[PDB]
Amino acid sequence: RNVMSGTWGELWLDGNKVAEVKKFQAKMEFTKEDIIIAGQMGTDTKYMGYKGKGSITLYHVSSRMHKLIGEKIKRGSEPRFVAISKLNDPDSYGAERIAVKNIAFDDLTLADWEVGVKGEIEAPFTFTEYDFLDII
Amino acid sequence: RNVMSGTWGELWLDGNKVAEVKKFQAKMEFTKEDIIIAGQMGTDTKYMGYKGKGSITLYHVSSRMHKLIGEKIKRGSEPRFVAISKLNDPDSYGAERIAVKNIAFDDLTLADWEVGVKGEIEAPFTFTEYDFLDII
Amino acid sequence: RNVMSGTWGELWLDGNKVAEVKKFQAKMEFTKEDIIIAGQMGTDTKYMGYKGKGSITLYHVSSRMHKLIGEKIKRGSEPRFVAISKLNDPDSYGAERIAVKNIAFDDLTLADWEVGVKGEIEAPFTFTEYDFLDII
Amino acid sequence: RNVMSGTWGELWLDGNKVAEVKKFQAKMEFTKEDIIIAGQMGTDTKYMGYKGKGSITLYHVSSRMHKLIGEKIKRGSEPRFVAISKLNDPDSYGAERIAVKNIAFDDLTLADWEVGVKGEIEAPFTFTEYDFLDII
Amino acid sequence: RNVMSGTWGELWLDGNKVAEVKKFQAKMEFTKEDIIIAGQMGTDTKYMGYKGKGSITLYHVSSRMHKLIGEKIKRGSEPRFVAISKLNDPDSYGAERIAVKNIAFDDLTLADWEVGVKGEIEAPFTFTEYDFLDII
Amino acid sequence: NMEARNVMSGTWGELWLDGNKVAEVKKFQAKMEFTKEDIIIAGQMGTDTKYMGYKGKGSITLYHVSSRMHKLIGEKIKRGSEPRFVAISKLNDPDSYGAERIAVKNIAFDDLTLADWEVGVKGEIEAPFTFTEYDFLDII
Amino acid sequence: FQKIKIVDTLDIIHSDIRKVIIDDYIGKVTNSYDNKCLLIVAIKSYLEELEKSALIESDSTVEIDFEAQKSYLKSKGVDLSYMTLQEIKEANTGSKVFLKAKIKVLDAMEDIDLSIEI
Amino acid sequence: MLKYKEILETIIEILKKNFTESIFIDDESVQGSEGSCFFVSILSVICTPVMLNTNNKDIVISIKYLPKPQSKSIRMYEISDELNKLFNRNIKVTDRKLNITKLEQSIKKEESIYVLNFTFTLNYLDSVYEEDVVYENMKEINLNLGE
Amino acid sequence: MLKYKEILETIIEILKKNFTESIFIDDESVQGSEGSCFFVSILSVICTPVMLNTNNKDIVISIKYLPKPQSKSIRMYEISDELNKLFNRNIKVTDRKLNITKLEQSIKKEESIYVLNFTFTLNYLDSVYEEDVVYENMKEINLNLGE
Amino acid sequence: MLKYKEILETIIEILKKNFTESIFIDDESVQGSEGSCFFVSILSVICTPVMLNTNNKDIVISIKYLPKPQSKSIRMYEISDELNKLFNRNIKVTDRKLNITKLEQSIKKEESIYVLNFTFTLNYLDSVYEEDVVYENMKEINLNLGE
Repeated sequence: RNVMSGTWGELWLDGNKVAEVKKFQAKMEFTKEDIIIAGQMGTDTKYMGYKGKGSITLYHVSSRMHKLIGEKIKRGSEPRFVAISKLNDPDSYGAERIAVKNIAFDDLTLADWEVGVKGEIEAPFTFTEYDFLDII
Repeated sequence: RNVMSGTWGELWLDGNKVAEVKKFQAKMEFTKEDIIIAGQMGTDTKYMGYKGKGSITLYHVSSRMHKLIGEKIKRGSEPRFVAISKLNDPDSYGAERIAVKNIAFDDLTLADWEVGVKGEIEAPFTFTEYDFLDII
Repeated sequence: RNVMSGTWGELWLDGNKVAEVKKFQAKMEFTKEDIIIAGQMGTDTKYMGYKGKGSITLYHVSSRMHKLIGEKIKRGSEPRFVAISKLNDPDSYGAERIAVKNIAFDDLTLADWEVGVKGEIEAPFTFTEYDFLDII
Repeated sequence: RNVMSGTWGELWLDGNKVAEVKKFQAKMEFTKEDIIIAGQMGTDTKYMGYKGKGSITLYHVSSRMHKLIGEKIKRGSEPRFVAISKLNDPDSYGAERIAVKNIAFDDLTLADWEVGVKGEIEAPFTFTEYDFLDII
Repeated sequence: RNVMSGTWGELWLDGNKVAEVKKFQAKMEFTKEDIIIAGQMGTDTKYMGYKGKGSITLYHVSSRMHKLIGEKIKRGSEPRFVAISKLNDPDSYGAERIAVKNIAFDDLTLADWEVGVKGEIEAPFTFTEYDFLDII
Repeated sequence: NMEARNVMSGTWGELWLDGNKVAEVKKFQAKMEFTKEDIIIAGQMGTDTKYMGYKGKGSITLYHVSSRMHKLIGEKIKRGSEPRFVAISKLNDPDSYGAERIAVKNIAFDDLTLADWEVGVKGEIEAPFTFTEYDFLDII
Repeated sequence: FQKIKIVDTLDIIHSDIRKVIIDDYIGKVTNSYDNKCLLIVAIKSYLEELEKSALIESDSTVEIDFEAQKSYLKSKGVDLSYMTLQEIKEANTGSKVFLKAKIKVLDAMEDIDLSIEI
Repeated sequence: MLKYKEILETIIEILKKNFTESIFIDDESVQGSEGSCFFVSILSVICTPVMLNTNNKDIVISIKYLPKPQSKSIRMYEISDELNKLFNRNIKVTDRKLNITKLEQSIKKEESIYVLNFTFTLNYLDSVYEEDVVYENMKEINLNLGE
Repeated sequence: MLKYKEILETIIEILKKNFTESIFIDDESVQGSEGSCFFVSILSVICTPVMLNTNNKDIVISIKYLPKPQSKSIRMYEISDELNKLFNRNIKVTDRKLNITKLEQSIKKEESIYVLNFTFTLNYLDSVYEEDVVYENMKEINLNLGE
Repeated sequence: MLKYKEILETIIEILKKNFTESIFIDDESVQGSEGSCFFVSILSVICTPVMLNTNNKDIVISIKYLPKPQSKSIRMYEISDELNKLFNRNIKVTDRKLNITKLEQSIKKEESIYVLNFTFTLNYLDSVYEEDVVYENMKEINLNLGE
């Protein structure tokens, strides 16, 4: 009878579980064009499509993203990935699984460190497809 | 003899009561064109129409928005909804009911969680029509 | 079994170790063009290239950057440099070495001081190439 | 063996020492044009020139800037100045002297006062040339 | 031997002393065009003119600005004013008087009040000429 | 089968001019324009066309690094003798299906640029041309 | 290796790298892993310059010679068991540095076959 | 690495040169004093890493003047002026000059008697201890270029 | 999961090696001491979840030196230098090195006597206990594709 | 609506299972104890409305271990490890699991004796009591459309 807490979040990336994950987010943003109809004061819209956006935040524990994309990006070939997120709070009502597909990342962080600060990596991406598993 | 408190707010979406609702807002923004009249120093305006805007904030308790729009959006067909808001503070003067119609949402959130944070969903939308019930 | 701490960070610039370094960062930002495919609601992208960006922050201890670039910049000849960064936390899993090549700096700070403040220098740059040494 | 502290900063403007100076800054910002080379994924740049920028902050003790530029500016003739900055911290490694030449100021403050506030003047400028004296 | 304090500030507007004045400011902003000279790396500028800007802040004690401009502005005739500012701190070195001429105000505040707040008026303006009296 | 990654990027283009590789190509262009004549046929509302021939037109844009075109054509143009050249263009994107390589023949240039510079502007050269023949090598 | 041209190019590349090796690092730089990484980076940049000018084929690699290093460690009495690859790579090797590089060269046109059908 | 004992002894030496009253370090000695003693101590030290091998240090130093005989407050107001003269921008400790960032002063009553509390802060950078191994120079470099 | 007892015993061992004065853990023992004892305790622990199965921990450790005999403050100023040498960047506890984030020090009077309080903070990540069931490998996968 | 008594009794049962020392609830009982007792109490509750019919609750729970016999501090350091094992992510109270948000611990002296204070916070949502009237279903709907 609680709201789902993000402490109970799990992520699978490229078929591999990501033990160190801080937050996950994925959103679909619709494209709308304004249409004015004769005799009608309120302005309406027409739905044209969507764009998928998201990002992953993880602690700096290994060279995961380097091994994923660094060598392939230089040669001019871009890879795509699949991600599965799960949110299963024991106090909540149920579990929620979603697959995010055709993922292309936006950048690659080679090095980022500061004295007295523990390292983190945030990686935006774009996607195209998704699937529903175990929706509540 | 008090100002209305938002603690006494209720929402109906698509004919179904939304038990978990944090805040509701709906606004009409007029379109005005500047007109300068000869011999007059002050600049006047002409009313052209309006655009309806609003948003809903709710706690992450179920997959309400997924079931509402996710499968239909992929196939290229966009649905419209009706919402009814009621604000009835026992200490206030009376109740206020408003119906908001022809609602089209702006996005869809698939997953958004963070460690140590209880999840929330905010969903902007646009509308065209409205009706007054039990205005004070 | 810890996240890597930036306190254990080392930098080599132009073949010389930089004893006074506060933070180091280097990032590759991809160029993406939107492509809409007929019959597909989700908008896709095409990978076209990348741009390298980074910066160095160091305490004001010597005239390192002046000696590096000041005289050559005036005459119209621009130099390029190579940097090697190492992050080796004793509690972490391993070391990480990266070489950043074809570095061109963005500016030069001649003087910047304030009463009661210890001096610092931050120097953005752009790069083109990189190499992986001892990735985890 | 300390970082240089701005408390030990001195300024000479137009051949006259400025006893009341709060902070001094001068920077050179390079002009870069993007060039894409066939067969190369990373985008390169070409160096085109630079622009000199800086500012002075001083306490309101006399009408220094008024006497410097006010009467000449009205008649349509613009003057240029030379500045010399010195940073010599006793605990640091050595002294640093830089001459900034062909200075043209950006504005002139006639009056700026507020009740309960001690007055300060900040004066941006642009320059073209510089010289190194006693670099470390 | 102190910096001048704005507590000792006096203003004359339209020949009338303004007993209630909170702060005064007037600035001249030069117009500069960039010129690139062949064979020279540093970019130079050419001085073309200036624009005068300032503002007055005063407590709401009377209808000074209304009587100054309200009736004349409606009919299409704009007035100009002269202001004299004086800063004479007993502990400072001397007094400073400046006359600001050809003042044209930017707006007019009819009413602005809030519950529990004491009223203030801030009035930006533009000017063209000035004169130096008793510069230090 | 169709994917966004299959669109060819122009960064993967290569050019040979007169048997010599030019590393400094910004864009390459070649196109054939058909000559058509309107023919009105009795009893028919929609007018038809007759194909009669074609024009080949193109252009090369390159960063200004050497005096390639001067050495190619400058001295011969003054004497009254016009030279002809052959160009080969290759487009090979690793994410596409395959390569596209075309040879353009009997190329005559339209003009010659001796000097064009501006303060604070990097140098570039644009060279339009015409042509008559072509061949296909490795089409997709 | 039977062709003169390929061996000549290999020898020229080796002798041109050797001057950069000797004039800087021989007898002047301490035999530490950081300095080894610096030397590797310099050699890799030099090889990339040759790759640009089409003297050699692209995608050449420079790295620490693992087999020679392991053989030297055995010859010195060190035990190579229960040792990670990374541990072996950055082990102390006295005054000896072992490096391996991999490049590709192409031959010239010598034999041409032309079939013509009438 | 600068020693705190050296800083304290340098400040005690300055006080001994410029004053005739006694200077004490322990609380026991000041209670045995018949009149107008001094008390010197280091109040707080804060150490923060700014680089891999260096630390940033802030030290607060307290100087107390306690007038035992009656009617000695005007002396408390002269001593503050003398102390203000003594410590200005930096002090020199073991061929090093340490910057003084701020000065704070208060006159309050401790138990039944008013006392003077003169404090100032020092800021400097110091290097941490570390052990580094020794390597011999590169004598032989064997590179083999395959294919 | 690292044990606090192990950390405390490691620090006590370091102190025992580098000093000749006695080290105590309870308040009762220090009052029975005739002179110049040590007191060691863990001041505070703060635990926060950063991932699903790991925690972030900040530990504050306090070391006190109490001079019982009169006129022992200069020893208080030497001991601080020795302690500053001992703890620099990290300490090793059960084949693990724990980073030291900051160091704080103060000299104040407790009851009638001044004492030295040397404190520093440790930061590290630790994993929480959990029980996981066991599954056997997939032997048979039956998929039927209709229509 | 969850009861505080149930939470307290569940925690007491956990302590009773995993420890041999006695657990007390009132201050009177701990003073009569001959040695090494436990004290458990709920420190604070904060309740805030988040929806029309639900509340957000933060509860702070304090567990104290008081060693009466002399020389029992090393036991104080072992007990902290055991308690750290016991409470990890959530506890189950009346077929409900309540999340644990943070853990705080301190070792200070109360009066003349040092004690251990182990605290942690619980966060959950609970529903408020309300009375709703009953309506019968719609049987007849009469609509007349004029003009």
